[PDB]
Amino acid sequence: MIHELLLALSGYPGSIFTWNKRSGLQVSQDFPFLHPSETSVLNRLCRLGTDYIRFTEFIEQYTGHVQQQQGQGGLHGIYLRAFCTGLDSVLQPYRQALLDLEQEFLGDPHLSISHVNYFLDQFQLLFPSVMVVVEQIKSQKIHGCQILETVYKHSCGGLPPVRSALEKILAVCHGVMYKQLSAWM
Amino acid sequence: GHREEPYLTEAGRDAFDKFCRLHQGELQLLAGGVLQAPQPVLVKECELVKDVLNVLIGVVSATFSLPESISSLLSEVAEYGTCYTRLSHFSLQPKGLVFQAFTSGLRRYLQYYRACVLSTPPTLSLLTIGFLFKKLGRQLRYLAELCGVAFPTGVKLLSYLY
Amino acid sequence: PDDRSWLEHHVVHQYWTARPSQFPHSLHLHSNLAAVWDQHLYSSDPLYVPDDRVLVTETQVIRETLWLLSGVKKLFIFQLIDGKVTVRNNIIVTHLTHSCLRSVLEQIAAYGQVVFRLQEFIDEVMGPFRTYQAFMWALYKYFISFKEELAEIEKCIINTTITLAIVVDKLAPRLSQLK
Amino acid sequence: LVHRILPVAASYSAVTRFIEEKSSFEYGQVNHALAAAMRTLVKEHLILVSQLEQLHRQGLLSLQKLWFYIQPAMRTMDILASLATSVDKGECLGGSTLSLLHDRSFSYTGDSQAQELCLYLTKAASAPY
Repeated sequence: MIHELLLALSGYPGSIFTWNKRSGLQVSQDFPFLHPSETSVLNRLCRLGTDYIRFTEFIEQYTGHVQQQQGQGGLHGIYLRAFCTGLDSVLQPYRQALLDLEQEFLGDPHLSISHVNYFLDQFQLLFPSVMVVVEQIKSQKIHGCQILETVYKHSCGGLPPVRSALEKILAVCHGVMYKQLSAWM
Repeated sequence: GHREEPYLTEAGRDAFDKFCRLHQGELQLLAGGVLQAPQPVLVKECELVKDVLNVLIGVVSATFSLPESISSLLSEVAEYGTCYTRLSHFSLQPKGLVFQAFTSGLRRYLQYYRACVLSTPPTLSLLTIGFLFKKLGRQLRYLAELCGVAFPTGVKLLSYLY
Repeated sequence: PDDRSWLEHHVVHQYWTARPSQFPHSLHLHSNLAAVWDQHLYSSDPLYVPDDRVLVTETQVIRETLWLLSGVKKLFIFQLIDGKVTVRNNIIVTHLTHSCLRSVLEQIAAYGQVVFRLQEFIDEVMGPFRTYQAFMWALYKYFISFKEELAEIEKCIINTTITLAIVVDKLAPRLSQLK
Repeated sequence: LVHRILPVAASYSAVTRFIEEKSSFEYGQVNHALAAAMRTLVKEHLILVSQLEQLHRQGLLSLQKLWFYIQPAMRTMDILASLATSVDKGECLGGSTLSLLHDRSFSYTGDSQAQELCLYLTKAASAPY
């Protein structure tokens, strides 16, 4: 149970947390070791890991897969790769959280599920909000400068952590526009 | 007292091994017995990390020549170094003269990537190497998609690279 | 043997599994009030006909309650039967004869529905008003520290004796803030 | 790691054999000064290898550090060894192998690691000419 969940959440699918695309991660739900008491905690934790697999999968698919070549901003193109590049850097504290978790399990192997749910409560709201913001960009084949507006309007929200988080990626995409503008003017 | 008898959620270095052994045997039955992965862990943690540290040098190790879900974890952290191998294999030359110059210019980055290993990890956890060498292995990997491992030479390379 | 011995020794399994159990103890009125009262009642010829029960002890119920109050829903005990969380009837502890017990767990379940609804309100934001968004943020800010208190008491079931009168008076300044 | 540090021994035996065998008068006046300016680089490699031993005695030396230290001295000895093999094998002597060193300055010049060694070796070998 201990290293297995950290294995699953990192972006490599677990054998207990079976990777599907329509149910994400799902606990196996057939052991006589699990119960409605602990299941709900496992599902709540599994939300963040499913989103993390999708994040790393999208970032990997669109960063360093061509010589930047024709290319459209819904598939290829400098803006979308810049989005992936910023998306990896905002996800750095989640990696730090998993690394910290294994060290605590090394210090004492008797920690409960309440500890990991308790530490990971702060990510618990942050991942679902940004998930749909990237989902609308992916589905509609938003091309060109409209990508900046699409993430920009949902960084005009009423949630502070989502505001800081989306604002970082938007700074990254401004950077590539500014690097091209710094010659042409 | 006797105790309130710690749950499977609490105890996690002996019951963890028990559960690992049990789900491994269950999967082996559900296939038939043609899967066969013993040992919930083994060799150790540090040994496998040093093995992978030697994979990033681009040469032989103890598990490659260059739960049971360790292989899924191991593939992306070995494939970082199998990408280092394909740039040193693109390099011997100090005909075409500018191709020798370009090939020697690659080595000034390869030595950085070879220096980052065995200075930043003096053996850390394996997940740490997986996270650290994504922001480092990607920059090397773009150049392996670029290089042939034929390759242009002369004016063709001087104009393709521009 | 191999895994079953580790189960039988180190882990409980007697309320979660629909597997009945009996526990041997010294008994002697201070902790055998339930069986003594049962024998009194049976000698009066009710006419027996008891309820189905699976025999859970006291300290398991503590961890289930702390889980309910932290904000995680749908557990084995305090499962909804009308939409409101209500305690299971397979419970007899070897003293209190489950008449004090059903009343105290009933009040605690009445507490659990109120935080169940609020965590449901936060749940329906995971799947433009801007004031609801700023409302669940403060609700969340209560919930993280509150859940920490609950989980700390859960640790002290792992490492001294804990009972009902300890958790009620410890959660007094939170049941004030819940109203 | 032992296998990638080992070429410098093969490219040290060649250089020390060229200095003893080519110091007589059947190979001529230019080959004397050529081996004489090779002789200082043999002494230089020995000066490096002694400091590394003095470090090794306190348990402080590792094979990785050995590789990093000998990477500057590998290139120099490699150029010397390949040239010495070619000059002995074809029996080149006099000014026909003072043309060869002028050519070897050009031969690898793309990173110009080998030009600066060979220009030095040419000037030293052409001093008695």
